[PDB]
Amino acid sequence: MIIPVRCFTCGKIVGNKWEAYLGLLQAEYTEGDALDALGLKRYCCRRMLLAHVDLIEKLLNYAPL
Amino acid sequence: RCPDCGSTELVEDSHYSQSQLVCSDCGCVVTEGV
Amino acid sequence: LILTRLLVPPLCIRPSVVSDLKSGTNEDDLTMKLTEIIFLNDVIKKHRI
Amino acid sequence: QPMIYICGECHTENEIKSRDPIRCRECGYRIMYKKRTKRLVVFDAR
Amino acid sequence: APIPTVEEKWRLLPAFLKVKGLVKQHIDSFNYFINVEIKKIMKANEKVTSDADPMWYLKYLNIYVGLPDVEESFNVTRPVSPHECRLRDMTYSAPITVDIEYTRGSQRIIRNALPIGRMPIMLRSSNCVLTGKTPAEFAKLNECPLDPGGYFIVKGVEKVILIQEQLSKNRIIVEADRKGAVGASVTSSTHEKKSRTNMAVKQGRFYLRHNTLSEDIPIVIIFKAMGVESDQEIVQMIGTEEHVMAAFGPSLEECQKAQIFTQMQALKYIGNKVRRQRMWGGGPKKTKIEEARELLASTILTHVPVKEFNFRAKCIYTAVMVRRVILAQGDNKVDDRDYYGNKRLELAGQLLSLLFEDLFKKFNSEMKKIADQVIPKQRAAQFDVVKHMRQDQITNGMVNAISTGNWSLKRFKMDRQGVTQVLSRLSYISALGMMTRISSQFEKTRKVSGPRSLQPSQWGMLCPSDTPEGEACGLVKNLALMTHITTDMEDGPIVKLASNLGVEDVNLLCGEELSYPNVFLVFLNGNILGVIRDHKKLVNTFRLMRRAGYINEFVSISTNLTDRCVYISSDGGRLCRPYIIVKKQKPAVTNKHMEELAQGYRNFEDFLHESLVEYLDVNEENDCNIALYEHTINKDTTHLEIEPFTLLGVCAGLIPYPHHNQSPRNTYQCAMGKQAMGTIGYNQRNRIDTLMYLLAYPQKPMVKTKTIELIEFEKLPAGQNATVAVMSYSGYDIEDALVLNKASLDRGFGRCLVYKNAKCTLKRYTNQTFDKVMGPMLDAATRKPIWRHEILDADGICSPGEKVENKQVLVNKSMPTVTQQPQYKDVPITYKGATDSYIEKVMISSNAEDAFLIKMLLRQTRRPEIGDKFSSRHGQKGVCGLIVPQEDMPFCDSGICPDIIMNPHGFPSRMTVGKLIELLAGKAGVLDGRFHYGTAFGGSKVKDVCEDLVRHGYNYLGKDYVTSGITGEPLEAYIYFGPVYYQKLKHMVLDKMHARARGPRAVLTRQPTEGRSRDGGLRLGEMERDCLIGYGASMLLLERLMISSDAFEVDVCGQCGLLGYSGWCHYCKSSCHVSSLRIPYACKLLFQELQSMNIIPRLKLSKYN
RNA sequence: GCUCGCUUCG
Ligand SMILES: Nc1ncnc2c1ncn2[C@@H]1O[C@H](COP(=O)(O)OP(=O)(O)OP(=O)(O)O)C[C@H]1O
Ligand SMILES: [Zn+2]
Ligand SMILES: [Zn+2]
Ligand SMILES: [Zn+2]
Repeated sequence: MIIPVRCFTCGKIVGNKWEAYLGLLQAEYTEGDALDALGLKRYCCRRMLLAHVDLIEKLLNYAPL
Repeated sequence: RCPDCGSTELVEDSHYSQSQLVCSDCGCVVTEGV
Repeated sequence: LILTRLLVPPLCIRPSVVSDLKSGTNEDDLTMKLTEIIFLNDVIKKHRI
Repeated sequence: QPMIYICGECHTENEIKSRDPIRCRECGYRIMYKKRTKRLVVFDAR
Repeated sequence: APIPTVEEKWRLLPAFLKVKGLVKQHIDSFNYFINVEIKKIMKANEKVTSDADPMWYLKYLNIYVGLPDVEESFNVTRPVSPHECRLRDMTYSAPITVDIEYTRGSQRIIRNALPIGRMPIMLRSSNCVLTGKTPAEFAKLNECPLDPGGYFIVKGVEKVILIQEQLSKNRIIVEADRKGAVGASVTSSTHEKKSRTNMAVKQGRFYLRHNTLSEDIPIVIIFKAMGVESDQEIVQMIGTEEHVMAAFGPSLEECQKAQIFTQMQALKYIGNKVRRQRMWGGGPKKTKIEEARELLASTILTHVPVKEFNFRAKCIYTAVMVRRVILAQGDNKVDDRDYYGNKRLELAGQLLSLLFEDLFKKFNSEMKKIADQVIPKQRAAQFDVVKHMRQDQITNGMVNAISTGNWSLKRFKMDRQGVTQVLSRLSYISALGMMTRISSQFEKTRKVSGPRSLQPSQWGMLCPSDTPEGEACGLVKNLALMTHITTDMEDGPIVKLASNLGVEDVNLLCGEELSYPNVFLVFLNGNILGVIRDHKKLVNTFRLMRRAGYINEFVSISTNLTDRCVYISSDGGRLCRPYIIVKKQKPAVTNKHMEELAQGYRNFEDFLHESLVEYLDVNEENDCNIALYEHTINKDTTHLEIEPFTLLGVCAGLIPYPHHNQSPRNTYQCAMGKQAMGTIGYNQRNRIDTLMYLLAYPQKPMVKTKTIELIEFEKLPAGQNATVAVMSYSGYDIEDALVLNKASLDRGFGRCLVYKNAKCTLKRYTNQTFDKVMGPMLDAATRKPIWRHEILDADGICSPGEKVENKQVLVNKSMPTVTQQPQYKDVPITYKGATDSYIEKVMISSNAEDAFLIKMLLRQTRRPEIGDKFSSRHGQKGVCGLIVPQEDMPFCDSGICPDIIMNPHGFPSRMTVGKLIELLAGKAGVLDGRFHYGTAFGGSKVKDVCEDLVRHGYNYLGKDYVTSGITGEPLEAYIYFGPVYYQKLKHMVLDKMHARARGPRAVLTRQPTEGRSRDGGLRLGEMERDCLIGYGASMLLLERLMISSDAFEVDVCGQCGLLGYSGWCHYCKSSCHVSSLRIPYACKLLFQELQSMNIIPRLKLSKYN
């Protein structure tokens, strides 16, 4: 649904690096170089950000509003 | 009324899927089982 | 060996459910069979008369 | 006592009393949700 | 010099999915039913009239189904969305109307729009509101754009009509009997009657058996009755082989024993063996020979048509059948039932067509009866059907047939059950796989073990691995990823082309030509089309004409050299698969065609029209040569496989690297993925179902198959990727168990949400009284609502946002007891639950019957604990054995601690190398920021992921140096770390935990109830009693089965041996011999039932000493 | 509450 704040394995703060990651996707950066520039050395945070699906906007499209 | 203390505080309170009309003062089980 | 009287069992063997949600009750098959047997006896008596 | 509800498409606060046909003004939708309560609720972060 | 290979060939698969594929089957079938078949059914019964008062008629002109609407408004329709039908617990149907003309008083009166019923509209169909809509318009209608659709919505529930599988009709089947006799059977089925006639060799001679004959009669007598009287012609028709004559000799001798030599004598003999259908109404007037001739012409072999009492075709058919029986009586070439080339698949379209035909015939019969009863005696007021056309008949019939699922067609004498099933909303994969299910005609009740096998005929058509593990193993199957079901054709141009291709008429020549080695019989849907020579030219010309487009691409042609029969199949329900045509060791599809397809110059229909890809049937592919790959193409190759991974189904597609695993592992993985927990759709929040499981933070898999991209599973994942380390830790993962990390679960890993529905109805009865909800019963002592009515709002309905505890009321419902002042008794909706629940939403709706429907959506947020079942996308189902802290978990040099620790011992016995390959590919992908593919019979190789690992500085085998977290010392062996896509299952320990106190008992037998929702206790079965007997524990068995279950104290009279009451015997009218006795209550019930059966048990009591 | 059907679970 939404990006988790904490990483499951280590616990590094990763929720604040989601939208900026999207910006790196709006830019010309690929996945690997963007994850490297974000400061994710260990592969657990890379899996957390890469394998995450942004379903919050799809649900808000069905929100009452 | 309760058969022991004579009170009229008979409440239907089910205890873990057991329908039970019991006195609320002394806990005397008036009726149980459905 | 030849039966002339039928022993209708107690209500403990024939449980009846009072379904207050509708205008009907739930009865077992034995009650309906006994009802049909009584109806047949009455019809036989009516035809004999 | 004013009982308030929310429509399914207009999402407007509608006040209807007991034994009323469930409807909503300026539309015809017939799905009427109840508003969230005002009582305090305590949650555990666990 | 390797053969060139088209790399983009797989691009043919998505284009095929654009017009056909997974869900398009039922949609197209329902569209064909509601657009073409219904008009044909109406035309077949366009005119209905009564015998009394002639010149009166009711003529149907044209029937329409229209758009779905709701009858809520007073005599006014209104467009309604499927989600609204789900919420209001109503049906999603459209009004079936028809324009008619009739005669009231001999004056023609016409109606242009008169509704007659309501047809439930399949979702995403032609008339469904969801078709032709954009995802934004889907959001406006509160419907998920990724929803497969194709299911009906009745009374708020989603029903799916499974694809039925049955044997093909009008086909000769040679099979052995119980005694080993190799006989034949033919189930000739026309649009009116289905008759299975058999032929046996029980005594060296052939007898023909039918349900309309009292005793089976020799086949030679039937031959003589059907026009051919010379025995030489019969023998020529049977065959000219010496062994054929030697086998048929006894039949000729038995025929010559009797005096049957002419057609009249044989017809009289047959009529003597005919029994009346229980005194058929009407004067017979010497119909014996006539009845025999009618049974021979119409009842026997219905599919073989006689022009005008000319049994030449029927004679040739039965002669070919006798020849097949004779040939099978030698070499045991017995045909098998499990061969799917003789199987037919009925979709929802054909079933709905039959049901609508039956309902329309019943409606017409009812109208004719009403006319006959009303018109001749009522009054000068002329009777009109409009005042009697009940519109609820067809509607109620359709609703009941779709909802209950049992179909009873008396016109066809078909009594089926389990046709419709509740759509499983466990996950998107669950519904997507259930939509493409196929049930067997065997209708499992016994251990057949003959259709349950995996036949090689299921290649490319049905998924081999996807099957429900349990009693339904092998009889419930799933369609493949790339498959299609054919429809019915006109069969006209087929006959024309066959006649123009040199097929000689069977009536022009005798049966002797049937015995020639070079003469091949050509059939058509079980009917003898004729004979031919040099069948290779015929088959090649027919295939070339089908490729050209003059013949429908779904018409199949096959050749059987053993029986020398050319079968031409054009009926619907046959399975076909697209294949690339190969001509002279080179496929017709080139790289340029794939480039044009990718750029959009052409589509799959262009490949079909340009003789590049063609559909092959099972019978047709039996004779064709298919190559799996380009390098496998040899000189004798006719077709090329599009993609091998299309062999697997939808559920099997989720398996990463399935060819590296064992088949039971794949089956268990499919079964668990059908139960995988995850998101359902984009409208899962507004959706209110009786049970829903959602994942807090779902993540798409790192190793995704191309099937996942095709089915868009990555948009709706049903699992999470966790850093799993394969090692043994603390001995809490002995057998299939796994160890979870406490810090991981604390940070949201595996967090799940369970949504339950609580529905209540306030209906108006016959009397002018209604169910009303009382306010919260405030306590006068504290001026606040009581603990039970604490969560209720001012209107007596629980408000969302608060927490509900056990035995708390959600709706303070009170209902009247009359149906003078009304007397209301309280029947509140209490919440039965071990844990607390939170109310998310409360929906209040009003039906046309003024009944208020209230639905509360309770939410529970659950954390993984001991007892929760977890899957690993490889059939390695496990239970959380221990939750260790983060510091107790081992750590690598980088400081990563594993979330899930799984036992390595599960690998050798199961050989799940695919799991290791998936782990390695996922590690490489999360290292280089890529998504590796675990496509079946392909995907990323081990060398590539090894190079990716060595490039990033990690080990090329996944094993990394790990230091033990407990002792702080390094481990002697390296640990296999990597991200694995683990999925949580709906099986929770909280829902499965059960404990039973004394509790309630059943009224009939005073024993605890059965189910947990009924708060029942466990059952000590027969085998438990056997074990207790073997142990010798008499007192424990007595306490369990008598004291603790159904103990009772009865009164038995020692004089007559009967049962008394309250220390008194009514039989003897005394109480001196009455004594108390302990007994199981079931034993007393048995004694009373036996006394009711005149089997009086007389108990002779005695002292215990 | 009785019945039946489907579905899963080991
Ligand atoms: N119909 C049944 N009757 C009795 N026990 C059953 C039944 N179905 C499942 N079980 C229980 O489940 C166990 C069956 O597991 P088993 O067949 O030994 O492994 P498996 O299911 O083949 O797993 P693999 O496929 O080998 O990984 C044994 C039995 O106690
Ligand atoms: Zn991390
Ligand atoms: Zn509104
Ligand atoms: Zn007695």
